[PDB]
Amino acid sequence: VHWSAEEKQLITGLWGKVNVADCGAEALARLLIVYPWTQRFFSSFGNLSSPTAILGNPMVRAHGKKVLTSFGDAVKNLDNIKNTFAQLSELHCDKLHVDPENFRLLGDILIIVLAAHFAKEFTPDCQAAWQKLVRVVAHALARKYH
Amino acid sequence: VHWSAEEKQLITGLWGKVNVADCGAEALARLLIVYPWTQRFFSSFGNLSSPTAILGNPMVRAHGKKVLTSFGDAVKNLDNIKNTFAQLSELHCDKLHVDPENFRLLGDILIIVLAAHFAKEFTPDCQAAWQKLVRVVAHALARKYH
Amino acid sequence: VLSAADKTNVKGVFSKISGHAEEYGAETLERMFTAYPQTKTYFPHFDLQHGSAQIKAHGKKVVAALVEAVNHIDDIAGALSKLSNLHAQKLRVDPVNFKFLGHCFLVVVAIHHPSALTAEVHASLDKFLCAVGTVLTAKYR
Amino acid sequence: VLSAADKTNVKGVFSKISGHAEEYGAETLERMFTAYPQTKTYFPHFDLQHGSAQIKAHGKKVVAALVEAVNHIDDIAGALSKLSNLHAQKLRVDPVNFKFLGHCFLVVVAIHHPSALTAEVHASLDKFLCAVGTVLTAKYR
Ligand code: HEM
Ligand code: HEM
Ligand code: HEM
Ligand code: HEM
Repeated sequence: VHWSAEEKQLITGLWGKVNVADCGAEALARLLIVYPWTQRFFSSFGNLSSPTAILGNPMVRAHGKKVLTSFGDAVKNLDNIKNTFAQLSELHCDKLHVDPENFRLLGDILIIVLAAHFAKEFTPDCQAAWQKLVRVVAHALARKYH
Repeated sequence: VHWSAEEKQLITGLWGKVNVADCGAEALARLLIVYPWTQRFFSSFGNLSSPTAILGNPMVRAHGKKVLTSFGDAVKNLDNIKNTFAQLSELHCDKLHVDPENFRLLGDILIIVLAAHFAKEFTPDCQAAWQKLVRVVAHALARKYH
Repeated sequence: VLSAADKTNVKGVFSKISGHAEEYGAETLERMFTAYPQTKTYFPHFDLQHGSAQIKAHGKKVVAALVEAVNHIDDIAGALSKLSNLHAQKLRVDPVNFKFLGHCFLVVVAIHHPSALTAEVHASLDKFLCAVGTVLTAKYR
Repeated sequence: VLSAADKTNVKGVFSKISGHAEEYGAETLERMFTAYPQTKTYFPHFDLQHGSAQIKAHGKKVVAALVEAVNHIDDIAGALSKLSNLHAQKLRVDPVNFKFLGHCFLVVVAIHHPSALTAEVHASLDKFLCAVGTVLTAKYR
């Protein structure tokens, strides 16, 4: 729950170069493709019958942007994370009933998606900071049970 | 994090009939037997080469009592759980490096161990309350990361 | 992986519960719906009230499928290939739910047949339930 | 379960990394030791300093074992039966650690060969890593 000064610069510096739209769409598309059961939650997005259909689906692409924007709010409120995700926690837990393990899977997809987008710039120390950020956001969403 | 009055009576009433020693030893013995990798943490207990050796090992039996006693402290401090497990959290996380998933497995073993000890008295509403208690204790131990 | 020992232990316990497939199957689903409410989202068409005929009928089918898997324990993937498409392809059941159900199952046998659920049988039975869960999610795993 | 499609995708990507088994193997272990410190408890005898000869040598062995599994992808359990006893019986590696390692692996290929790690290959590669993890813990699962 405590951030070293080094971690903040590490996540912050990187966020500024993130293409929220492309990475957002790629991360969400990957969650629906490598972990198929997650598609059950997005029945309202229409066509999700093939990887291609999924990568081409505009709603998937659009929702992806919103999710990553949501991560940006965390990057700017590194210490106010609970409040920032309070209402999202209720949506996912009480209205959707998404099991917290899935938050962990999305966070990992996001890590590998950033690695492919930054390559060597995504150093081991950098990955470690982001892994932490992703676990905190996941924990802040898995609150309604706690 | 909020306990209904019905849940408290449900866990409390049951705790009073718990044979801390037998259930403690049985639960710990089962963790080492159905989830073998957990034995790595108890190398100092000596002989753990067979289910029989494990069920007969006195240290396993003795440690089992301590763990269940630890659950009793939670039953008496249903609202002060964080403090009660604060130092145990540091031991398990920082000194032992036990992955939190194992806390979840021990809690389940404990649930089935209580069912075999109370039979029908362990109603679905009763199981639900205990499942919650076990998840809270697990969460309070998986804090050092949070 | 299931050993000769596990196969024996599992068959041992299933002989004792074969008689009450409906009863144990219903109790298993009710405890699941009660301790893990999130699972109710897969049965919006069901009357989830305790004792409902739908739960008794389905609980029965569920244990039967389990029995079927015990009898073809050497190739559980083939014996349940149809259930695998249903759960993984059509229903898209989140894999974590199979552990919830399996746990509630162990609980009902612990309650009705404690002496039979020894530590070792528990281990064998846990391996078996995990095997079934792997096969029913097999499609996307 | 590995399909004809997955087998092809996995072989595809492994052709590209076969050349750098030591390099990728070392980076994989270092990222693992850095993002999941708890894993260091399994290597008390190792010099865990970045660049250490022990990590480079071991990282090499680890990728080789992976390659061996690709080539006998139809029976991964037989090709790795010796590693399975080591990890599950002797070492008692907690199963959760295999996912950490597998994840760090996907990360190093994403970094060095992004164009090759398409969504579908990612899925195939994820299935494969999960298969290997199942086999190396197989003894007690
Ligand atoms: C751990 C990171 C996660 C974050 C930060 C996140 C963020 C978001 C955000 C910002 C929204 C609201 C969009 C809006 O109000 O317009 C949302 C909606 C939603 N999320 Fe998540 N989410 C996460 C994980 C998940 C997972 C794992 C699933 C599915 C298994 C999921 C399923 C949904 C669904 C179904 C909606 C509603 C979509 C719709 O409007 O049709 N989310 N999420
Ligand atoms: C989630 C419930 C858990 C509770 C309430 C619990 C409780 C305890 C308690 C009370 C002690 C301290 C004993 C003393 O100071 O004399 C202890 C020690 C320890 N625990 Fe746990 N524990 C839990 C889970 C685990 C798990 C899952 C493992 C192993 C995977 C574990 C491994 C240990 C070890 C190795 C020790 C030290 C034993 C020794 O003194 O040699 N604990 N635990
Ligand atoms: C050991 C695991 C399980 C077994 C052996 C099992 C068995 C079955 C069987 C035999 C059917 C009925 C097929 C028919 O009526 O023709 C079925 C249907 C279904 N299963 Fe499972 N199942 C298992 C786990 C799960 C889990 C964990 C969930 C979700 C929490 C689930 C949700 C469903 C649903 C919603 C249906 C259809 C029910 C209906 O519409 O009548 N199953 N399952
Ligand atoms: C895809 C998974 C893995 C593969 C393919 C793999 C492969 C190997 C191989 C080939 C050996 C070396 C055998 C020899 O030198 O003769 C080995 C040893 C070992 N593995 Fe793994 N391993 C894997 C995962 C793990 C994980 C996740 C851990 C723990 C965090 C682990 C801990 C060890 C240790 C401590 C040794 C012995 C090292 C030594 O003393 O030199 N392994 N593994």
